[PDB]
Amino acid sequence: GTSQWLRKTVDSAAVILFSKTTCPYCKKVKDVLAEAKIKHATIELDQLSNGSAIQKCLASFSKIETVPQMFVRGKFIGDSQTVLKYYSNDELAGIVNESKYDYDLIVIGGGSGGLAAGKEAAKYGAKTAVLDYVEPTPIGTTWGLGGTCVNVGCIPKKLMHQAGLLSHALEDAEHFGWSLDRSKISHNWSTMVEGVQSHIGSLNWGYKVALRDNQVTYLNAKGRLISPHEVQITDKNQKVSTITGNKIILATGERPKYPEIPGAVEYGITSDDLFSLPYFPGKTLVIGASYVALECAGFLASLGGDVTVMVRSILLRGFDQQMAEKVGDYMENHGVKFAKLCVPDEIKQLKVVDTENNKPGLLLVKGHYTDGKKFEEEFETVIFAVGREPQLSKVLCETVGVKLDKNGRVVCTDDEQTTVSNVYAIGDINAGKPQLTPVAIQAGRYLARRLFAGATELTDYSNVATTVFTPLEYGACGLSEEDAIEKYGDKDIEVYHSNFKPLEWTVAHREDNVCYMKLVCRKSDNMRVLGLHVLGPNAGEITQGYAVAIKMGATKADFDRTIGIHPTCSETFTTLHVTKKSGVSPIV
Amino acid sequence: GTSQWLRKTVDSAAVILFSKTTCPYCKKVKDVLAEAKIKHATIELDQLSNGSAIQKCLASFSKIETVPQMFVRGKFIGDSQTVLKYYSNDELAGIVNESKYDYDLIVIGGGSGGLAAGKEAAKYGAKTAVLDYVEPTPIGTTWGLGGTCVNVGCIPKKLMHQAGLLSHALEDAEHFGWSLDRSKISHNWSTMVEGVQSHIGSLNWGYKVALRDNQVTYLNAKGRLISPHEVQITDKNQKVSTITGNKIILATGERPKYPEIPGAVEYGITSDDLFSLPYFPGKTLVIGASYVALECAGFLASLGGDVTVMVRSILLRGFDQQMAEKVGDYMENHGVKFAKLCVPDEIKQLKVVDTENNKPGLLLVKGHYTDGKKFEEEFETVIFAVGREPQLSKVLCETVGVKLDKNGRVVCTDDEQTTVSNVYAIGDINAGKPQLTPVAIQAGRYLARRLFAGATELTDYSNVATTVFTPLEYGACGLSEEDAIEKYGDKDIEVYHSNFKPLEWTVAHREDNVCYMKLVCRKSDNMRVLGLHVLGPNAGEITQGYAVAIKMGATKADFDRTIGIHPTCSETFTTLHVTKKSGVSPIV
Ligand SMILES: Cc1cc2nc3c(=O)[nH]c(=O)nc-3n(C[C@H](O)[C@H](O)[C@H](O)COP(=O)(O)OP(=O)(O)OC[C@H]3O[C@@H](n4cnc5c(N)ncnc54)[C@H](O)[C@@H]3O)c2cc1C
Ligand SMILES: Cc1cc2nc3c(=O)[nH]c(=O)nc-3n(C[C@H](O)[C@H](O)[C@H](O)COP(=O)(O)OP(=O)(O)OC[C@H]3O[C@@H](n4cnc5c(N)ncnc54)[C@H](O)[C@@H]3O)c2cc1C
Ligand SMILES: CN1CCC[C@@H](OC(=O)c2ccco2)C1
Ligand SMILES: CN1CCC[C@@H](OC(=O)c2ccco2)C1
Repeated sequence: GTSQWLRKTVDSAAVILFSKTTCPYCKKVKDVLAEAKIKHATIELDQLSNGSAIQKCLASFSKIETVPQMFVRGKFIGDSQTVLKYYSNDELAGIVNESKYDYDLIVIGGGSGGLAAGKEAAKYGAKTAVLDYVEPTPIGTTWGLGGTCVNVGCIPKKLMHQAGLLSHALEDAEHFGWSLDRSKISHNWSTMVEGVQSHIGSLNWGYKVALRDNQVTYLNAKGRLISPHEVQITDKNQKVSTITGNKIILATGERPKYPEIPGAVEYGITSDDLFSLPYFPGKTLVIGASYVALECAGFLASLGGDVTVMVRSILLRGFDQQMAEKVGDYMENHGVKFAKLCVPDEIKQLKVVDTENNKPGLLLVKGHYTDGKKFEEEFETVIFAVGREPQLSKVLCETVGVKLDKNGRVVCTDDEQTTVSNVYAIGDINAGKPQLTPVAIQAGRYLARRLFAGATELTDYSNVATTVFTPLEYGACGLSEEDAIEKYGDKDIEVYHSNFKPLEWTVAHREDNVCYMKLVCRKSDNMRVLGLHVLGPNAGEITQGYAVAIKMGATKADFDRTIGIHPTCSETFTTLHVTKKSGVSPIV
Repeated sequence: GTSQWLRKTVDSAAVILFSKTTCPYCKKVKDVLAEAKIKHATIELDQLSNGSAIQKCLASFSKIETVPQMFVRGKFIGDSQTVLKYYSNDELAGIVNESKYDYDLIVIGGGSGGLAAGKEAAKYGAKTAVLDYVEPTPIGTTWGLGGTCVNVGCIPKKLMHQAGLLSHALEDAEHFGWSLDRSKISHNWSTMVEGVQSHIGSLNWGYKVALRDNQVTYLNAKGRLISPHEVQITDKNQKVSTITGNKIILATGERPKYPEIPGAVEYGITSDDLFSLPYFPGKTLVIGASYVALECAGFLASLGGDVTVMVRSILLRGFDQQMAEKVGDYMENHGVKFAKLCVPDEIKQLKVVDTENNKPGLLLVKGHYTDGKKFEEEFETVIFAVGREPQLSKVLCETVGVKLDKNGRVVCTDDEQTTVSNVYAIGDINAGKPQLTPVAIQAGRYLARRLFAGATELTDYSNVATTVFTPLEYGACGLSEEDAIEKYGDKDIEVYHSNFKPLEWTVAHREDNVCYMKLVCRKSDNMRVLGLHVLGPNAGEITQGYAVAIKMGATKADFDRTIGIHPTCSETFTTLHVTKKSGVSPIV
């Protein structure tokens, strides 16, 4: 058991010191390593319980049983006297840079997961390269380092959501005594984009600074894995070369899909293009019904747009469907139009985009309803939000041996290892895992620790909480209600639920029984909380804290015995009592 | 064990049915009680662990071992046939209504805890009276049913806090693209107060309707306990009379204190007066430094007031003083002025309140600083927030025998019982317990269930979470840092902390390193989270969820292994890593 850990640790670590906090000879080596700017991992044997068997098992590698012991890339380097001899002889530098490979680690993809993994491995002395390239979109849109969330996802999405929310704040202000008149105030699209892009640029710059400050090589080039240790790179001048690394981490993400209909690629856009568009979209058609589609439609409507969503079948496929419909109902009652059970057939161009005067074009959209009836309407912009997909054929020579699943995602063990023993995958291309930025970051940090510092902790991908940032927000953690019933039967499931009204909505004259929350519990397991759900303001701040208690196995009684904070929306979870089986109304 | 529960339950319950879900003879009796519109508790014996030993023990009262059995106020009434004999002969009404006292329960005080206890008791068949009266303030202010939170506390305070927050929304909206000019917008105090009071009056009426629809007798009168079972009441014409009850719950709350200085009562106001004041206070002095004082000073400045706070020693005594100082630093930097280490000596009247044209008066305030230097300045309004106290000499005849503590609060056991065996106390007047509305509500509901439905659950008063609703809010659960150090020793305590910036603050150009959070952990107990602290927006909604995880014994590892929701402020708790012992900066 313990011997197989020591072997794995010694072989992949780049520079590692085995040590004890009590021994001063270890401090003499530590101090020498610090002075020479030699980054390394350290393992203090007098802090692990099996540390006396580890000191014994070390002798299998060094033929000695004492500390300190310094290793470099699987080879024992020496004890106290031997390291000092190399220092004063000007030999230690070339020792610690001895490698069969150019890099200890090559990361392909400069996004949420890739940046996190690369920064963490460098902290333990691993020589690291991070590659990032942004394939432009069909109209040419491109952006800087940091990946999808930073440039064309969570960060600009939530900023624009926030600009939408501020419209209600101006409305509410009057009722609380302020003198403004909401009807006389308008929104400037390009002023908001300039402010959003300014912040994104400060994030691009910050990431390049952090890689320099960590000694990570940043190459703005497209990477391709041609053999288990060989990565082929193409740069901005189309110049091609090959670099080698010991461990490879794949982290290249996904890009938006287009439907195979005429005019879609030529005349539509995606979210990739939306967050830096020079003109207001104007009258917009959003095709799709994911959170991307609903979040985008939602804030375009609050910013004054004329917005329609085309729904093939259901909203928010994969989420609790009772919550999904309430999410949709609220949008439909607050200025978002819906074309239900409908799909597009072609986009025709009526007006080219006025690039000079900074205006959108004009398009004719044709489709049909599921009963055969026809759809025909004019829009200035057409946004496709019909899913996302990787394209690993552009990253992975097929002869390398990395297995993929049916959707083109990498099949991994629970320690992120692919079918090639030294190649790993993280983030959105890791098959079957939630596609979320906090997940990618955690997965990448923990893997760096396992590869280069002897760590053993795995990433836990179960019960990861979400928030859909629609005009009225929706936060969730755990199973949907229909999933829980499917898994245990209707008779073993109890559901406590209630409406509520945020106190901020009283004086502003907003709806009495629209916000809603529920807890889905398992009778036979002590009324364990299988899933939590809440529709309301600040739904992400509400939900997050509860994810810790769900991780710990919380029950209805744990909620019951905790006291609420008053006045908040979230305290409603601490006094829930109406069950669905009771048939009692949940209104307040 | 079991017998002593059954003796207490039968002796205390008003109407209680010992039943089974399987035996249809019980459904026969339940229907009779439903149609006869008779409310009662029910102890289904097939759904309890030792439900088969209770059945055998029930024969000590009835001499039968079978089910159903119905009791009224300790007396056994009959089985299936005997109860249907009383229903047929129309003898059932007078048998269920016969009591030694006027009521099964008299609640003195119609506030958070009192209204809660009463409505819950009447569910289980208790004949219940709720007394409430509002002693006017020195300048005559008065209000309706619901207690301190509803009328002069949490509810109007947070509403006015929200009007204050809306001023930053107006400022932010420009940077997000909206075309208003915050510089040209002003606030109307009396328009705000009308909105606030209209909501309050809708809650007064709501509570009265709820009491009627539960068959609870509501008397708008002053109650004095003169014997263990006798309450003397005085109505609006000072008509005295006496009613009697089996159980008595004291729940009369507190009122604001005044300092013993000339002019205070005459020319100052308190929070009791602030929330329905018919004129804007104008240039204001707030004397004190509790959460009441800081919350009020905070929203007055945001509404454009000229506000000064006079602090005797420290801000927010009893709270984590690092967080308190950050709270106050924020206020001092955003337009609240502080006069530090200073007390008042006298309030002189320069102008009487212009009650005609709706204008404040004018006062001169004289006081001195702690070194000896003098203070003298003119203000239009002076508000005292120097603590609150109960006045139980009004409520309680000393001959009855209810023991008070040195502060004037009621000494109770862990199930709220006073030193007189049938008299209980809940809420703020219960000595040593947290003075919070959700605590009073839970205590009152759980007690009603123990008195009249045979429940055993006690109220857990440990680790109750709070939120201070200052301009930048401060949420907390568990111990302060200085209290954990004192209890366990500096060497056993580790503190993880970090600054953060809300994403909403980036485009708005707000401060980078003002918001702040920390986890106070005990090393030797597995890094157990002793206390959580966060300063930032929506701090009540951030903190609430974590109160559950803390009740369940959460450790630092439980936080680490939970994944964040992105982008939120709350997710920063899931990746904390900078310790105070390390000396590394917590900036972002
Ligand atoms: C509109 C939108 C909103 C979202 N909102 C949220 C949200 O609120 N919360 C949340 O948790 N998640 C959100 N997501 C999802 C989130 O963006 C992803 O889960 C996350 O970015 C995945 O990170 P990653 O490292 O796996 O991939 P990425 O962040 O996409 O990084 C991969 C990077 O590698 C680059 N690359 C690709 N091929 C190569 C190659 N051959 N060589 C070099 N570099 C290459 C890509 O161009 C990219 O820069 C949103 C997504 C979208 C589209
Ligand atoms: C400005 C302010 C802000 C606050 N904000 C918050 C907050 O945000 N969150 C929070 O949790 N707590 C808050 N509190 C505290 C909270 O209001 C109290 O903890 C809570 O009201 C206590 O409830 P209670 O039932 O014990 O007493 P109360 O709610 O005060 O009810 C007692 C009632 O009994 C009446 N009464 C008194 N004597 C008699 C008598 N002899 N006969 C008949 N009736 C009588 C009183 O007039 C009153 O109606 C705040 C308090 C103040 C002053
Ligand atoms: C089950 N329903 C049938 C209609 C289509 C889809 O619902 C919507 O598209 C919707 C609801 C609110 C706003 O849009 C799923
Ligand atoms: C420890 N300090 C001493 C000065 C007085 C008191 O601090 C304040 O009164 C204060 C700080 C920010 C705004 O006000 C406690």
